[PDB]
Amino acid sequence: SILDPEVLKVAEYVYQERLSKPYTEVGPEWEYNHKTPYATRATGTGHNLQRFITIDDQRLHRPIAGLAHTMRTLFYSQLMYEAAKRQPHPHRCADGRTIADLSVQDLKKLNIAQLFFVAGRESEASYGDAYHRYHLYGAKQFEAYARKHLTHLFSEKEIVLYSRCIEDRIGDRFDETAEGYLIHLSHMIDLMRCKSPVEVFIGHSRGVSGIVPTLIQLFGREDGLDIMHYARSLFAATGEAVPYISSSEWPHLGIESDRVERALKIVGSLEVEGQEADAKKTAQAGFSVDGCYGALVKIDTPDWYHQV
Amino acid sequence: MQIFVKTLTGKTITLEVEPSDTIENVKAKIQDKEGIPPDQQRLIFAGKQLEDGRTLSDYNIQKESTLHLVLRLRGG
Repeated sequence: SILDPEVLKVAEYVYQERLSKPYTEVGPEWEYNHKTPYATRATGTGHNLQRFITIDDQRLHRPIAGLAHTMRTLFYSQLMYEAAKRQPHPHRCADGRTIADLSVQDLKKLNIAQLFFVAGRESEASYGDAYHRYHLYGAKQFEAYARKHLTHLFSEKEIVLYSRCIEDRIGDRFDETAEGYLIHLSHMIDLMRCKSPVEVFIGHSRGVSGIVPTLIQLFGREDGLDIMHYARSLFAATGEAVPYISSSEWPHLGIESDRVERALKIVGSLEVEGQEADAKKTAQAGFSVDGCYGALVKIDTPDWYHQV
Repeated sequence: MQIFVKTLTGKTITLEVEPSDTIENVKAKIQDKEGIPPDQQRLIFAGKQLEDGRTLSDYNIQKESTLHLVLRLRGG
C-alpha cells in the first residue's frame, strides 16, 4: 500500500513510452475471419477490440491494458507477499523458493518488472501468436531500460531472469520462478475486471480451477476472499465496472454441475452486488501515474496486511 | 430464439436470433438496441470468448442462454 518512489519513476517512463501510446496493430489490415484466415496480417481475432474510449473528448488508449491495470498488479504482489508468509507451507516453485522467501528488495525489482508485463501490447489480440509477440516486446523494452538506468538495482543475471518472466516463454512453467509465479498471480487477480463468473469461479475447463478457487487454494478461504474484495475495491477506486458475484447463477451458465459444486464447496456461497463504471475515476486513473497511484493508496488493505 | 446479454455489473437485455447468426451480426443487433459500438463489446459464453465470423451453433448456444458482455464505459 506504499510503493518506492524509484518504482513510480519507472512507471512514469513506461506510461510515457508505452501505455499512453495508441494501438498500432489495428484497422482493416489486422481484421480476422477464420473462413479466410491468411487474407490479412492478423492470424486470429481481437486486434480492434477496445482500442480506446473517450472521456471529455480525450482518448484513453488501451483502457483495459492501460495504467490502472498495470499499477493495480503491484498492490496485489505486495498483498500476496504477506498472504504467502501466513501459510505454513506456501507453494514451492521450480527454482525451490516460495513467495515468502523473497526479500523486500526482490519485490521492488518484481514491481518494476510488472510495469512492462502488458506494456508491449500493440492490440487486444489474445491468440497465442499475438499474446507471445506482445510479451516479447514488453520484455525487450524492459531489458534496454533496465540495462541503461537500473544497473545500480539489477544484476545482469536478474535482467535475464525478469525478462524471461515477462516474455512467459513457450516451455516455461507458471511458477518456474517465485518472482514469475507472483507476477502471474498479480496479473491473474486483475482479470476479474474482464471475465465471466465462469473463468473467475468455475475455471474455463475441467482442469483449470478458476481465479478465486486459486486464491482460496493458495492463501486459504479467509485470506483468499479478502484478496478478492480488495481487488474489487481497487476496481472501484480506478473507475472500473466492478462485477457482481452470484453462486445461485453458476448452475445456469452452461457448465457440468460437477465444476459448479466443486467451486461451491471451495468458494462457498457468494452473493454480492456490482457497481457501475465512472468516467471521472477512470480518467483520473488513466492519464497520470500521480492520479492512478493516489486513487489506489487510499484503499484499505485487509487487517492482517502490515508492510515491512 | 431468445438469448440473454448481461454486462458484468448485471444490466441485461434479450435478443431474437437464429443459431447460424454470426457474432458480428449479433454485435450489430446489440448496437441497434443499446447504442454500443461493436468494437466496444467483448462477448463471452461458457468461459470462452466469442468470435465475429463464427455462429451461435459453433458455441452450442441455445434458447434463453446467457452471454456475458464486458463494457468499460457507457458513452466512452
